[PDB]
Amino acid sequence: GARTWRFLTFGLALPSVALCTLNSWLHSGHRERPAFIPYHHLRIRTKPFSWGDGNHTFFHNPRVNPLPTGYE
Amino acid sequence: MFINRWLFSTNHKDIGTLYLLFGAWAGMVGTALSLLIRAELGQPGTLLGDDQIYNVVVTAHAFVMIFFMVMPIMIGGFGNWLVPLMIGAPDMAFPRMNNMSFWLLPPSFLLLLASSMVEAGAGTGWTVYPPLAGNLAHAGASVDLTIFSLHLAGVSSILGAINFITTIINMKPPAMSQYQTPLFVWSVMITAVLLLLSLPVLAAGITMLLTDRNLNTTFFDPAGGGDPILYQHLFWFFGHPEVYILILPGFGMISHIVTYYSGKKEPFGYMGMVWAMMSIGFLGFIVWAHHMFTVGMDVDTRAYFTSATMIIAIPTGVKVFSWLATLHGGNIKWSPAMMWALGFIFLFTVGGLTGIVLANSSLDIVLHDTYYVVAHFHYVLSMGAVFAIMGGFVHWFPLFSGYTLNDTWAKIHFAIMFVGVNMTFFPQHFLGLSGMPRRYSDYPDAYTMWNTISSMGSFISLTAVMLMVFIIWEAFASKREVLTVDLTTTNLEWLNGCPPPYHTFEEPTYVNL
Amino acid sequence: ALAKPQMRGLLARRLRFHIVGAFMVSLGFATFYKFAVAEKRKKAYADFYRNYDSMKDFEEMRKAGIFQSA
Amino acid sequence: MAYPMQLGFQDATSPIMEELLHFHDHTLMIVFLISSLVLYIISLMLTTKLTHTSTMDAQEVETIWTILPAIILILIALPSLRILYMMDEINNPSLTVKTMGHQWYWSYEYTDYEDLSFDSYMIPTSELKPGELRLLEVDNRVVLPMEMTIRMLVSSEDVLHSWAVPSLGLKTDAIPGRLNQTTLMSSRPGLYYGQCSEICGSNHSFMPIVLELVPLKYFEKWSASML
Amino acid sequence: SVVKSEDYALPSYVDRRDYPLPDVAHVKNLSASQKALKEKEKASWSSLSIDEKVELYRLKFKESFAEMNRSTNEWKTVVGAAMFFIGFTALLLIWEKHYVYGPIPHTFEEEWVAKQTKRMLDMKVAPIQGFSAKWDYDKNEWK
Amino acid sequence: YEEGPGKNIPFSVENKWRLLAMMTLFFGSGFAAPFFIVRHQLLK
Amino acid sequence: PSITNKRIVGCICEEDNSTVIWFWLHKGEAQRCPSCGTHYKLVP
Amino acid sequence: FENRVAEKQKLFQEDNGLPVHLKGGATDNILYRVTMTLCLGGTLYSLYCLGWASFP
Amino acid sequence: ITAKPAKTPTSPKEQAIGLSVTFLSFLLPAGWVLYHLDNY
Amino acid sequence: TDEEFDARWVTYFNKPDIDAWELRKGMNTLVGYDLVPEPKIIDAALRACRRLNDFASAVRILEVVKDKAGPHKEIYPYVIQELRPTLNELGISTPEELGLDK
Amino acid sequence: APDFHDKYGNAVLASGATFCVAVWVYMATQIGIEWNPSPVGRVTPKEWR
Ligand code: HEA
Ligand code: HEA
Ligand SMILES: CCCCC/C=C/C/C=C/C/C=C/C/C=C\CCCC(=O)O[C@H](COC(=O)CCCCCCCCCCCCCCCCC)COP(=O)(O)OCCN
Ligand SMILES: CCCCCC/C=C\CCCCCCCCCC(=O)O[C@H](COC(=O)CCCCCCCCCCCCCCC)COP(=O)(O)OC[C@@H](O)CO
Ligand SMILES: CCCCCCCCCCO[C@@H]1O[C@H](CO)[C@@H](O[C@H]2O[C@H](CO)[C@@H](O)[C@H](O)[C@H]2O)[C@H](O)[C@H]1O
Ligand SMILES: CCCCCCCCCCO[C@@H]1O[C@H](CO)[C@@H](O[C@H]2O[C@H](CO)[C@@H](O)[C@H](O)[C@H]2O)[C@H](O)[C@H]1O
Ligand SMILES: CCCCCCCCCCO[C@@H]1O[C@H](CO)[C@@H](O[C@H]2O[C@H](CO)[C@@H](O)[C@H](O)[C@H]2O)[C@H](O)[C@H]1O
Ligand SMILES: C[C@H](CCC(=O)O)[C@H]1CC[C@H]2[C@@H]3[C@H](O)C[C@@H]4C[C@H](O)CC[C@]4(C)[C@H]3C[C@H](O)[C@]12C
Ligand SMILES: C[C@H](CCC(=O)O)[C@H]1CC[C@H]2[C@@H]3[C@H](O)C[C@@H]4C[C@H](O)CC[C@]4(C)[C@H]3C[C@H](O)[C@]12C
Ligand code: CUA
Ligand SMILES: [Cu+2]
Ligand SMILES: [Mg+2]
Ligand code: NA
Ligand SMILES: [Zn+2]
Repeated sequence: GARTWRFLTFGLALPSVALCTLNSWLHSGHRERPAFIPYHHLRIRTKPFSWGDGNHTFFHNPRVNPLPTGYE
Repeated sequence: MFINRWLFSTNHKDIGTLYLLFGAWAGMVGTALSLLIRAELGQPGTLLGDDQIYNVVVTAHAFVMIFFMVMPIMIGGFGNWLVPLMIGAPDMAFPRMNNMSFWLLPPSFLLLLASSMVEAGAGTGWTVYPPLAGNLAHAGASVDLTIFSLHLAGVSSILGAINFITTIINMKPPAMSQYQTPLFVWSVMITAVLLLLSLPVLAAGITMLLTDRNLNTTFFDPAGGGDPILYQHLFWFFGHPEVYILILPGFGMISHIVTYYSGKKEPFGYMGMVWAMMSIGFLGFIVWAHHMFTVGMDVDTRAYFTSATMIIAIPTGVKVFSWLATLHGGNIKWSPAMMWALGFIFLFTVGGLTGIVLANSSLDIVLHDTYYVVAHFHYVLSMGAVFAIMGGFVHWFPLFSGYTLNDTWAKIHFAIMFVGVNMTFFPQHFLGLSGMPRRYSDYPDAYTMWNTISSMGSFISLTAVMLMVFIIWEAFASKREVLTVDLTTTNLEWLNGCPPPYHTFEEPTYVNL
Repeated sequence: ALAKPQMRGLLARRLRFHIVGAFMVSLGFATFYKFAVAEKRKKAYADFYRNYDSMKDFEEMRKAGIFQSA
Repeated sequence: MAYPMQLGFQDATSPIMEELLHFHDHTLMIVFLISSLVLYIISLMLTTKLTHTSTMDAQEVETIWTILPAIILILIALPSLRILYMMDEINNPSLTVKTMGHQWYWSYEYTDYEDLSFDSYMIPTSELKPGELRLLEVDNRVVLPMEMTIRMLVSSEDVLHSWAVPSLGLKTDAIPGRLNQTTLMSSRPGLYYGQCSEICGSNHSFMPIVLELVPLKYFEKWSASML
Repeated sequence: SVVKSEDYALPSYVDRRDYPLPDVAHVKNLSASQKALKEKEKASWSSLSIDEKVELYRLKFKESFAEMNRSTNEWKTVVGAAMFFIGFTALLLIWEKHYVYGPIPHTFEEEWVAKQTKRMLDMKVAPIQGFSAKWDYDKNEWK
Repeated sequence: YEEGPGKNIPFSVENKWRLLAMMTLFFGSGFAAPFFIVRHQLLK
Repeated sequence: PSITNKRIVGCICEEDNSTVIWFWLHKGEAQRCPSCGTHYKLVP
Repeated sequence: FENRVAEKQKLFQEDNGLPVHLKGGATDNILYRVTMTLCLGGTLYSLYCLGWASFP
Repeated sequence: ITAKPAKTPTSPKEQAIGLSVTFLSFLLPAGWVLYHLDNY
Repeated sequence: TDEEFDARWVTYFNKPDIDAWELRKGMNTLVGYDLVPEPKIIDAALRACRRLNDFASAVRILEVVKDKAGPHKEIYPYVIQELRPTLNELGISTPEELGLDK
Repeated sequence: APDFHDKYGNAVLASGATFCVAVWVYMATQIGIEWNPSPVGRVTPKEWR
């Protein structure tokens, strides 16, 4: 019945979400970025991207995404 | 006629009565074992022998108290008597299979007493860890007899769980939803689901122990690539749910007793109480490795088991506060059953809170395998499960028998048992913090005062148990027949009189939508 | 003639008064416990180790004859 | 070691044991408060002739009943898990010592440099020297350097045992086929006692642990003398 | 009014302060004078005597509120009997000490304890709070 | 089958002294058993 | 309906009440639920 | 084969007061007596075996 | 609860006998074993 | 609101043809609430007892007013004061006047 | 009319209390039980070496 599925929604499902939200909001501080190494299997550029200067990924984050030549 | 009625029963009430008789006898065995423990520890030195005879007594104490006293009384006895009556059902779904759940227990008990009589007994602890429980360190039949005892008790409870779940789901009045069944009925359905899922895993683990002992398997033997710690995971995957199995029906009886003696038609926050019991049942499956904080698991695993274990305090707190809110505004009747229930609320709370201390893996390093654990579990078992049993017994004895107890004697019994259990277990906290290990026949001299006081406590509890036998005798001896019972409008189990006829609800209740 | 007394909500009024009473007490006990147990323990350990001389402690033990190795 | 009429933990010998004492004080204050509040509320519910027996609305009050306990558990969990991870932190030990559990005695191996090993048995009650402790003394103590990070590795050659020293905050299970690690650092010289902490048969009560904590120079000379 | 076991399914009488008007009268059967009293009750209650009003109350109800709510001396019997059985328990413990327990170990002898106490102070057992902390090493006495 | 007080049980309560004897044997045998098991284990 | 002169009624006085009110309904004049006053009449 | 369920319905509904485990006739009594004799006799033998195994 | 008076009243003397017999049924057999432990 | 609650209960007991079952249902329901009923409610219940020729239930209603006040000893004598005109008019003796407080 | 508690309560409370205290004091002090109290403020330490 609707009563049972509402009981599961508020008594189990949303409490789970609240606990995982608390878990996440406790491990949410920025990780220490690793030394840049210009590995040939990463930062692939076979064709320029069709936006910006051609060299930045779509959701480029300056803090954690280095370019082929290193961190900005 | 006697054989047809008592050996061939298909009647939920008579089977309930057989379980209560079995459990009461088991409680006397478990009490005697508890007094041998405390006689050994009541002065420094050795009374009986070395740790083997001592741990045979400790192991048997636990198995008898858990498998032959608490589970048969709560589930087999109160569950069979009350569940059909509380839902207006004419019997259990499988009334003949019900009788086999009962008749498996005398043989189970016989195998346990055989374990103790052959060779040097099973001095393993109730956990039966290898390699001490293996065929080198426990050569001979004792551990195999213990395993087979557990197999028969396991089948008894699995078939009983199938019976209760089916009865509670399928045999209510057609207008009655699950959200119109009494809390005791919910407490038995949830306990039955825990049994159905947990006991097969125990069965698998003790079967592996049996084959390591007799068929040259090496599940738990490093020489064959096995791991003693795998046994611990399988055992505790069952063992944590088992403690919720031991308390849940007690929570259900406490809800009924507090409601009744508060003069209320209903417990406070019914849906919260259902939510709390289902939450405890679920969380009880994902916490087992809090029994293994010293075995060498990874830190992140210890962090998870600490956190998941503490979460159980939230639903449990809702129940404690809901019991207090049921008392609030009551016309309080200070019956013996009410005294048991009020002692339950307080003493269960203390033992729950020492459980929360133990849930902290860092602190559990120092408390594990110490008397602090023994203090925790005797607050929740010897003052929680037992207080719920005694409350339920004095409340429903007149329903089952048609006779009244002497209330003054029952209040005397409560007062003696309250003093004895607190004198026994409160000082064990001090012994645990200061480092006294579990499963010791003797202790360094520093631990003498608290062990002396604890043993004196156990003798006060013995005096309560002896008086209880006399109180039951006096009730049957005097034959005061029940006339009227209050609050039948919200306590259906009383509405067919005391005792109810052999067949009740031949014509079912009328409930419209 | 007698004055009209409060006749409604007497149980609720008693509950409200005493639950606030229990909260205020809980705060008094926590302050007491902080003082008599928790801080006393931190100060006992801090004061013991502030000028503690582990070599002098060892020398006293050695001279008392407690050790297998010294 | 424990002393007569002791109520709480043995005094801390290691910084982690100090941390566990302050964490226990914090937790026990909470246990005392909740225990007290429940007893007080029982007593308040039971001490009035005023009644209210009609249906009572639950939802408002159930918010308090869940949120306050959730906050209290977070206040326990935070320092609990800080200490868990502090014990797990990388430290660089100066020394590794192994202990093997047996029915019913401990063996010790110090094999960083030389093959030093010996057995450690309980002193029988009839052979105690005046002043010595029943069930706690051993013939051969575990001599160790004070004020140094030591790696202790624990196993068994038969059934389960458990190697415990309460004043250092230590308890590590001794499992055949498994090498369990813990770290030991004593702030002080002295004698520190523990007892086997896993049921292991007939003489489980009678296989204790005695650490003897001394300056490095004394430990080195003892080591040499034990070869 | 005689209450029968075989009446369990019928409305019954209760004295409960939370159920002041129960489902039946305490007394259902009326004598000739009680029938005349119920007829008189249909006229002005001012014309009933105090005795007639009490008789009408006692036909309707068994106990008054004052009677049903009364205190009892039961606590004396419960506390006294509990103390008797706790005292009896001490007899069992005396029996156990006399006939079951042998001597305790020689480590409890007064001279052993005096020497063990000094050795515990020499190894500075619990020097921060528990034990050696309570000894004055300067004055050679307990603080 | 007999119904009612004292009839819905596998033991008789017709005579309170015969009942005392039966209850003594029943609870007494459960309490005694562990002492006699310990005696048995000590006598090997 | 009943095959005898009395039957137990359970009254769920309002939709989704968790509390059921139980009473014997006897042959004769309609009786009322003691919680909500709903009328019930036995038809043997 | 032929459908003889109606003849078995008549036999098992006969108003003779027999419990269902004996209602097929004399063969049920025999198989009941064999079963109960093996169970009770086997249980006595298991008790003798415990007696034996309880001593060295 | 209400109840009839006892159909077979148990006098104080009868209660003292029942209580005495009950206690002895627990205490004598255990007592016999514990008294004889040294002999075992 | 308080006035609306009190008006509902006055109306309940004032129904001219109120029956014995309704009188009991009313008082047994009313004493479940966290209050001592206002004199105007008690007045209407006592007049219902009169229409039902039930002197005993009128006395019992006065007892349950005292009981609902618990330790607040000032409430009952206040309510009796307010009811004196009705008690005099209907010839209702208090439990105290009948010795039913002993 | 006076019940068991009215007639005997005072005597049961006084006798039970007196008996309980007397027998527990005798058990605790007169039969050689070793309580092993704290030596602190009680025991004069004595040379052991
Ligand atoms: C009925 C039996 C029972 C019950 C219900 C419990 C309930 C709990 N137990 Fe326990 N336990 C045992 C029986 C039981 N236990 C046994 C037998 C062992 C030993 C097994 C062996 O080794 O032999 C043991 C061992 C055991 C351990 C292992 C310790 C060790 O071996 O080192 C731990 C670890 O976390 C644990 C914790 C808990 C917790 C957190 C609860 C929780 O469910 C308690 C929750 C209750 C409350 C918290 C109280 C009420 C709540 C409130 C009033 C709300 C407010 C509270 C807070 C904000 C904290 N118990
Ligand atoms: C339900 C479970 C339960 C109960 C009730 C008890 C009750 C008691 N327990 Fe025990 N105990 C355990 C489960 C239980 N125990 C477990 C699981 C262990 C661990 C085993 C292991 O380490 O492997 C243990 C271990 C244990 C130890 C630790 C041993 C060691 O580590 O060396 C001690 C020490 O004092 C002890 C003592 C007692 C005492 C004195 C009682 C007393 O309180 C008992 C008093 C008597 C009763 C409470 C009456 C019982 C009877 C009834 C209720 C019958 C009712 C009759 C009717 C309803 C008709 N038990
Ligand atoms: C937030 C939740 C999810 C959001 C979904 C995506 C948002 C934008 C685009 C939507 C379409 C998505 C479909 C999958 C296609 C490819 C890439 C999308 C995945 C994405 O969004 O990936 C991004 C790259 O997007 C890129 O390249 C840019 C992508 C934009 C152009 C893509 C063009 C290609 C389209 C292919 C169409 C094929 C359709 C098939 C039809 C089949 C019928 C038979 C990742 O960012 P990044 O900076 O590299 O790394 C993060 C560093 N901090
Ligand atoms: C080392 C050796 C140890 C082994 C111990 C062995 C234990 C016991 C011996 C087993 C003897 C079994 C005899 C047959 C039992 C049949 C049960 C049955 O079939 O029970 C049915 C109900 O269970 C149902 O359906 C569904 C459930 C049917 C279950 C069947 C029996 C299972 C037996 C063992 C189960 C263990 C579980 C394994 C998982 C761990 C029928 O219920 P009744 O109440 O009879 O009738 C109701 C009437 O309306 C029918 O007309
Ligand atoms: C260490 C744990 C020890 C537990 C101690 C147990 C104490 C035993 C109490 C028995 O004493 C009686 O208790 C009654 C209740 O049981 C009281 O009822 C009286 O008081 C109540 C009001 O509080 C009312 O409900 C009753 O109507 C009224 O008669 C009665 O006067 C009193 O003598
Ligand atoms: C209807 C009720 C139930 C009927 C109960 C029947 C009980 C009688 C069984 C006969 O007893 C047998 O005796 C043999 C001795 O003659 C044993 O042989 C075995 O033990 C021998 C001991 O010498 C060895 O030869 C071997 O292990 C092996 O042959 C065997 O264990 C045992 O069963
Ligand atoms: C944990 C549960 C047990 C708690 C303690 C039990 C309390 C004791 C009850 C009395 O038990 C008896 O004590 C007698 C001694 O007082 C014993 O007689 C023994 O001692 C007598 C006196 O020396 C001799 O005359 C007898 O022959 C001899 O058997 C007797 O056998 C034994 O049954
Ligand atoms: C929705 C469900 C059933 C309601 C009903 O149909 O009667 C109710 C019953 C118990 C309720 C829960 C319990 O009261 C415990 C929690 C209380 C908090 O205030 C909200 C979340 C919380 C987890 C509740 C969510 C939801 O309201 C639950 C789960
Ligand atoms: C002839 C007989 C008719 C059955 C009937 O309707 O009574 C038939 C119907 C289906 C047959 C069975 C099925 O055809 C399947 C099997 C086929 C094999 O070749 C013989 C055995 C076998 C198991 C058959 C035995 C028997 O001949 C059955 C049972
Ligand atoms: Cu080794 Cu216990
Ligand atoms: Cu657990
Ligand atoms: Mg362990
Ligand atoms: Na001992
Ligand atoms: Zn209704």
